[PDB]
Amino acid sequence: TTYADFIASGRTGRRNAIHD
Amino acid sequence: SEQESVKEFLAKAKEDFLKKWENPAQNTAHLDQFERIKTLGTGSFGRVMLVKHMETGNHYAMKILDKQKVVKLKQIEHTLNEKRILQAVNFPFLVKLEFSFKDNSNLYMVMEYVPGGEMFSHLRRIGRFSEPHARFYAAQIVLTFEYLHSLDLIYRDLKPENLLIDQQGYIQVTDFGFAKRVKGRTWTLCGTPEYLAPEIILSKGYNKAVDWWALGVLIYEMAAGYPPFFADQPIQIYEKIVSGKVRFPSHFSSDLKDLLRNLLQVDLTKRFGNLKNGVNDIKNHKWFATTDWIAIYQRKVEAPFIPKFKGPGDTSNFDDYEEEEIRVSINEKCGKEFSEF
Ligand SMILES: CC1(C)CCCN(c2ccc(O)c(C(=O)c3ccc(C(=O)N[C@@H]4CCCNC[C@H]4NC(=O)c4ccncc4)cc3)c2)C1
Repeated sequence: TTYADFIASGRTGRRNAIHD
Repeated sequence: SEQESVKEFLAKAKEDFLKKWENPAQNTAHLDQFERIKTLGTGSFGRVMLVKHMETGNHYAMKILDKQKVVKLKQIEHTLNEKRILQAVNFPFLVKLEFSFKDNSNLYMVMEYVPGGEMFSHLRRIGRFSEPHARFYAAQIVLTFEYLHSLDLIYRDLKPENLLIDQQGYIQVTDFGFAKRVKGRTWTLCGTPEYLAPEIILSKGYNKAVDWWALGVLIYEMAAGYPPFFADQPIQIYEKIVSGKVRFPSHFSSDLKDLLRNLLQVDLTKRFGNLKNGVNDIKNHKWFATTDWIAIYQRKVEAPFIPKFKGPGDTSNFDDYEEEEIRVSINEKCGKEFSEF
């Protein structure tokens, strides 16, 4: 399921912003 | 005449903001007036801590930024935007700045302590919000953006990590590091990958409409429990966004889906928020039909979630972070650069 894939991803923690 | 007294409220708010924007407050406290207790969060250049103002006994959150670190990463102009904008704004859903100052080493901003923790923390724990719950938060953000954009401000970092839940269950938007006062277009490649509008990824140069795209991302994320575009590496995420194929959970109502299809619209001539009727396209939308915009602004709607708060200065809605003794150098660093702070 999409939820299971999200939970197994490395993107469930706090997300930092980017800069060039 | 409904959207006539919004016009008038906002005209007076512009007048208030301009006075403070043109003549910003500086040096209204000192570090030694505050006892530091606990780190409530971090970022590249510093942290935000629970503090107690000792002359009043009031608690606040104090952002601390290391001047040399800000310069190393080429963020001088953004940190000056952050503080300048924040001292000038005043909306019920924007964290209030009480004091700001600097010393030899750091920049400091002392805001209202918002004890409920980040929406992020709660969103990940419950899994996902129901539509009425997400609607409640979403409307606060609709109004905040209406407020900011009328002052020519773009916020540019909408996400659960930045929405603090206060003692009545309402939102306080924090972290204005990427906020900017612009008329016309701007070009900085900044933001959080999952939330970036397609035009940012493509170096088009963009406007306040990227905030409306980000609203679409948030609503989805609150209602699904995950965002519409994720993958393990940012580049994979950009590929998904630029294509703009969104799939919705089978449980999203058809109204919600239609709202999102309009917010996550790669075509700027079709995207809600960006058209002839601007924000009313969102407010009069069917998914918001149960929403009483004035009652939201006034905080009279009962929140569907009030956080447990066991005393002032309690931090159990926030995570633990490694602490670090502040050190203030004997020599001034980066003085000319941050003179306006
Ligand atoms: C993306 C970059 C690496 C490069 C480009 C610009 N960047 C940037 C810009 C402006 C900045 O002020 C900073 C920071 O260094 C910084 C330093 C500290 C924080 C910080 O701890 N903020 C917390 C935690 C992150 C999630 N947002 C919520 C925020 N918490 C609160 O603001 C809060 C306020 C009141 N009560 C409770 C909490 C956030 C940002 C970083 C960083």
